[PDB]
Amino acid sequence: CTKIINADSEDPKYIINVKQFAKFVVDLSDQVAPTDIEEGMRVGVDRN
Amino acid sequence: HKEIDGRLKELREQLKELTKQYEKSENDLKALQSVGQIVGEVLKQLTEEKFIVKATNGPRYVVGCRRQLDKSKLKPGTRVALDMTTLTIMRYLPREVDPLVYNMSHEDPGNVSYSEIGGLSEQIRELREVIELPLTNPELFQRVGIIPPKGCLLYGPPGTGKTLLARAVASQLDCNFLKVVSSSIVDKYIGESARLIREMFNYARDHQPCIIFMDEIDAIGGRRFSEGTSADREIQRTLMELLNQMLHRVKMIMATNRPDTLDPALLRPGRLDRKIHIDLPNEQARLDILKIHAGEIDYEAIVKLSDGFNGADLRNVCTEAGMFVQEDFMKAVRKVADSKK
Amino acid sequence: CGKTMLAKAVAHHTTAAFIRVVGSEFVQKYLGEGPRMVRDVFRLAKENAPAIIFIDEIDAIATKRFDAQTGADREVQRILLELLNQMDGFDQNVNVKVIMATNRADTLDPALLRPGRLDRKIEFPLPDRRQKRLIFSTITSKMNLSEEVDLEDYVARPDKISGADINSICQESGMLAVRENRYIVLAKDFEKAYKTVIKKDEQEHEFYK
Amino acid sequence: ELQAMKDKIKENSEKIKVNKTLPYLVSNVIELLDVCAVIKTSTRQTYFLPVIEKLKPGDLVGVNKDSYLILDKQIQELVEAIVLPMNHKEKFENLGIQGVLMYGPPGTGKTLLARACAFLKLAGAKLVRDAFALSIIFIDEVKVIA
Amino acid sequence: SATVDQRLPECAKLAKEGRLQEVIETLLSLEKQTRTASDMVSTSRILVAVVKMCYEAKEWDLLNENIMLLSKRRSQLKQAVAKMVQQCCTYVEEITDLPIKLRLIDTLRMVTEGKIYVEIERARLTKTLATIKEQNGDVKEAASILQELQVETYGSMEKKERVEFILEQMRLCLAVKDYIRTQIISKKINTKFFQEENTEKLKLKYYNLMIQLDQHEGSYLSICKHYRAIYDTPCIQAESEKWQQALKSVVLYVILAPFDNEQSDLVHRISGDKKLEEIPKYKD
Ligand SMILES: Nc1ncnc2c1ncn2[C@@H]1O[C@H](COP(=O)(O)OP(=O)(O)OP(=O)(O)O)[C@@H](O)[C@H]1O
Ligand SMILES: Nc1ncnc2c1ncn2[C@@H]1O[C@H](COP(=O)(O)OP(=O)(O)O)[C@@H](O)[C@H]1O
Repeated sequence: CTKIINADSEDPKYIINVKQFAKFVVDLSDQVAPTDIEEGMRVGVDRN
Repeated sequence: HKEIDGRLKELREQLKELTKQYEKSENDLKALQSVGQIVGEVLKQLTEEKFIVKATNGPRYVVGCRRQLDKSKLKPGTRVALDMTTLTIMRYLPREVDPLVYNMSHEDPGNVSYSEIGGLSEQIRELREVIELPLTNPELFQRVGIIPPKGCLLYGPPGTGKTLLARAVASQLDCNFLKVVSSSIVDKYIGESARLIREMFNYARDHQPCIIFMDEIDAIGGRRFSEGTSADREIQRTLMELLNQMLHRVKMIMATNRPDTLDPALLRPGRLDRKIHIDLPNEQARLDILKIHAGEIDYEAIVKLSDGFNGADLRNVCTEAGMFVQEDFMKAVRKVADSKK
Repeated sequence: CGKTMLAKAVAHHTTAAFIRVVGSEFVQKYLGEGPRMVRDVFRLAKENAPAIIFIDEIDAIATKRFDAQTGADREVQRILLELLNQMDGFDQNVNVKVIMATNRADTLDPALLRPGRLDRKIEFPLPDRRQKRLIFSTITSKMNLSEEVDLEDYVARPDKISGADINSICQESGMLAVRENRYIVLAKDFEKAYKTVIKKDEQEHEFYK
Repeated sequence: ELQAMKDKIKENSEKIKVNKTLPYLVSNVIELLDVCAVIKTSTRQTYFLPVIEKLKPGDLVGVNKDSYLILDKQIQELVEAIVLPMNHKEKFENLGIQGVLMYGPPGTGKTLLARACAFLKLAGAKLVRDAFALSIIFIDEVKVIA
Repeated sequence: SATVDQRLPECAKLAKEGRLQEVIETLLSLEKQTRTASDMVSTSRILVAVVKMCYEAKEWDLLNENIMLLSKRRSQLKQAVAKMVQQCCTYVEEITDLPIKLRLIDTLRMVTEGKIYVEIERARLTKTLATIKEQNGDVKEAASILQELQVETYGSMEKKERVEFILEQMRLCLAVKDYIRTQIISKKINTKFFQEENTEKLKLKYYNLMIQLDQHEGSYLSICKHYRAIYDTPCIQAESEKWQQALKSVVLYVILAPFDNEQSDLVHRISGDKKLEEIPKYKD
């Protein structure tokens, strides 16, 4: 992850930098808290 | 009743807000039913319907051209917007713009009347003639029998006024101006400078008329000597590219503080027609320079002992006098001359 | 002296294909791109049809091949060697006639001056009296002219005026007449133009003489 | 008709929701033309868009994955030349008038004084232009100080 | 100063009763002292006063000498010279005996043989001299004299004085029938500026000269366009004859113009204008 775009309070809209492939934006979901999920470190993006 | 009229007013205001929202909705409709194309560049006009187009940062296809397009307009190097699915030439697109040329041309604030060039009325005559007259009213040249001139040297001491002299004509013509600090053309690569010059002249040949003003031709303008260093030979190559590329309605102004270094070929009358020698102001011109920079007794008294130099020294006179009347102007010129020396 | 114009002539009088390139175009920033471009030019010309490659300004690449003790000059030398090898190498060409123009024929490499690659070595000297007369006639054509003009004086007056500056003489005489509000140029108008083109440098520190 | 218009607000909202499936792509907004945009997707492709609107030519923008749509004397003098013009700009212009290099041996405190005045503290013409683009600016090698 | 302007009246009186050279000499000395002191106001006032004294006098062969000398004296101030020439021309314009006033006009011309600060006054004096000469039963040389001003470089105050200079150049060139020069000057002029508030007599005149030039040349479509601009000019649309003459000329020159795409287009536009007066002649 590269940024959380301030998390916009709700709707965090994180930014991801899938290596050698692309950079995208994501909501993630299914985790406990939008902030304790992650700030700037490795993460596992779902396929589709 | 007035209450019903006010109800009508609020109804109309609500309908106007909803009209703004109708604009938003049609924007959304266009977005939904629009899809982006693929940017590429033609490489060869194959059979009338087949065009070999190279998708930039990708492969090269053979594609078809849709109905409403100018096959004649479509030429090698032209940008094109192919369709994503059927890879058909949806429509052409203007040639690429280099970042350097973009910063060079599209950002050029020029607004100065000839009245703001106090002296140099003659040099104005020659410049304005060579640049403007072939552009506006070329039938004069056609009737005379002479081919229109292209460019002029416009060399002179460091600040007698060259950038301003070119800016005035550029503003009057309101054509495409392209100003270069030629000392920035130099590059640490081995020909990127020649590439930049070629791209500049292609920019000019595209949108015409166009005035190309190159300052400090001393660099990128030196006599070629046999066995200089690698950098010197690269600079000579950049000169040589400029010389050869240097065709229609693209007039040219140079600006330099030295004609000695200039290559004889670069000074050839076929490349630089008129060699103007704007010179440090003489008291006669200096007086009107001060007058125009007045943004008469004091002016004459100042000119009496004025240290005319660099042109901008008189703007310095005026600005310092403001920073501080006849005596105030006189002491301002005293101070600026003392500082300059 | 009118060599690029002679190349422009061919191209308006040649049935064969024409490929005009600039001696400085062959140079490139990336390694090997210059040789690749030279090979591409020659192969394209060979394959298309009877072709004429006008490499104007050849001295940008071809200069004497000295040790060069560096990178960029060695890349330039490789451009030159590729040009030599394509012009006359193992795979001989046919109907790929080549024309190249330079302002300084002394610096060019001695291998790219070899009968078989450059077997003409045409010189374009500054106009003589007779060529000056011919140029003046050709230019003063398509031009209203005063009956009192004596082009013979200008032609005979020994100077170093080239074709380009003769054209400039006529052109600025034309503009002087236009500013003087007249479509028929007088001898005063020429005399002015002739002075302003000769541009005789002076102030030469006199002790040299 | 206002109720039908509200229903059309609803259809617009659901259109936005469906077309805003969040997993977008990010692309440069390189180039900008009109008769539009020429985006450069992060995956090393460049794609034209007729319909996306004042995006900068170079901004990083989201895009649809599929449709691809978007020294007491010295300190006094410096305080003068820096602060007073900023406040009394009109006072300077009253008469009709309109770079400040600082000298000092290594460690004299030029950087310290600039920090005390502070605003941008940038430490070549490219850097010049960018720094003055992004306001007090200090340029070690809008309010200009060098 | 107060002393200067209270001692000037006594010199004026003495000159009025007659002072061939004493008043001139004392005024010259006073001017020398003031100029050395760098008193431009005193210089201007003394010069204007002395020229006025001469003008009140007979001054025949004297005022010209006085002004010429005063101008040729030491490095007088340019503002003082400008004021002197302005007052001189203002007095000159109201004079009779044209053959003799020619001497004073020539004196002004000679003192303004060329100087960046006497340009506009020199231009006006040259125009006046040309007008006088052409009135004096000879314009073949007045046209040439007027065909010297570089008004474009001069840059008069507004686009009125130098535009009038150019229009008078055209008038003299057509009076002498010098059509190449008239046409070149027409190309020099830019017609757009005639679309202004008071550019009515100027525009009518300019178009009239262009029309006469094209009449001599032989074209008809350009003459059609010229009458079209004239008619579109509102003022010629302010009297029955004043506008019907213009419309009739427009129609007749349309007809004279040879058949062509442009000829047909202009015919259609003039026919559809609908203001053809339905006169039983031109409409049909
Ligand atoms: N022999 C000639 N006859 C007529 N005009 C000539 C002649 N030679 C030169 N000119 C004029 O000079 C212009 C420039 O000539 P040209 O570019 O062919 O010269 P060049 O020697 O190749 O120059 P460069 O060394 O600058 O490349 C021509 O367009 C023409 O205007
Ligand atoms: N004749 C003139 N009239 C008014 N200003 C002048 C004149 N000559 C020089 N200047 C002033 O001198 C400055 C010269 O700047 P510039 O033209 O950029 O460099 P250069 O003088 O080397 O061409 C201008 O800012 C201009 O105001």
